[PDB]
Formats: sequence, C-alpha cells, structure tokens
Amino acid sequence: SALGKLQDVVNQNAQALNTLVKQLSSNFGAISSVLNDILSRLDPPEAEV
Amino acid sequence: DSFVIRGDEVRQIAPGQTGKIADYNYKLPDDFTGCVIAWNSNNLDS
Repeated sequence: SALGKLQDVVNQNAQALNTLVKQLSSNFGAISSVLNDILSRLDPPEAEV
Repeated sequence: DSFVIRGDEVRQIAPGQTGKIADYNYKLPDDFTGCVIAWNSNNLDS
C-alpha cells in the first residue's frame, strides 16, 4: 500500500471503463438489450419506440 | 388520393399497418401528416 496513491489511479480508471462497458447489457425497459434482436422481430413503427 | 376499398381491411389505410393493401397496393409513410376520410358507398357502387 506504500504505492497506493499510484495504484488507485489505475484501478479507478479500469473500474470506470469496465462499468461503462457493462451498461450495454441493461434493458432500460426494452424487450431486449440486443438492438439487432429487437429490430429483427418488431416493426419499424414500434421498434423506434 | 381517391380510391375504392372494402370495409374488411379498410382500416389498413393508416401509418405502420400490414396487409395486402398496405404492403402491395397503397402504403402510407410513417410520418404521414394529413387526414383519412371514408364513407359507405353501397347506394352508388353496389
């Protein structure tokens, strides 16, 4: 931990970037998180919603 | 745009509808701005 002030910068940047990528798995209320999977089954007038 | 249709599927004249008329005969765009007017013409066409 003597070098903790330098290790924490690496850990915080890696953790922030990892959370940013993991947010792509969330639905936010949509029927599916995969944009191509929803677009391939629902019609444009509702797929836009 | 004036044409003759039959009550069965006549509802298909609308944005984002599917069916023989909407897919093969007359298709409105998704952002259509206007009015659709219809009336029964049995006394004239039948």
